[PDB]
Formats: sequence, structure tokens, C-alpha cells
Amino acid sequence: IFYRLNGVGITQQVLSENQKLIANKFNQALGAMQTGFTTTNEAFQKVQD
Amino acid sequence: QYVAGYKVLPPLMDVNMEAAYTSSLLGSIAGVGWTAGLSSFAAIPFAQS
Repeated sequence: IFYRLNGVGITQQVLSENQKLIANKFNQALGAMQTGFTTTNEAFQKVQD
Repeated sequence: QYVAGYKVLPPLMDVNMEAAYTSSLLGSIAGVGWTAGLSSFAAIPFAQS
């Protein structure tokens, strides 16, 4: 993940100083859709369709 | 329209809306097309682009 974020124009310095915050943001993002499954998801609606 | 019975629905995008969106594209083609990475904006004078 660090190398992939390096490739998109983010310097190594912020990566080396801010591991925990980006980890927590990643955890929140990958937990967001776990409670997200309702009618609001367009993909879920297309699956049901 | 009524000699047979049918209605033509107007499109969702209004004429001013396509005008504004094409204007945004015409103003942003100089900006985005300098280096990959869509986070920043780089609205260079056009001839330099």
C-alpha cells in the first residue's frame, strides 16, 4: 500500500510520519460498506435487478 | 403528438447545464493535461500546454 501510494504522487515523508492515521482511515473506509448495505448502494440495486 | 397519442420527454440536462459543463471541460483541459494525478489542478496558460 505504501508503494502504491508512492506511485500516485505522494512523497515518502508523509508516509513515514503518518502510518497510523492512514491506517485508521483505511480501516474506517473498509468498515464503511459493512454497515452500508441498503437500498442506497447502486451496485446492490443492480444485483437485485 | 396527440393525433396518435404520445409525449416526448425533455432531457434531464438543460441547455445551460451542457453549456456550463462543456465550459468546465474547455477550462480544465489545459489544467489536467500536464502530469498524471487528478488531485491537483494545473491551469497553465494554454500555449504552454
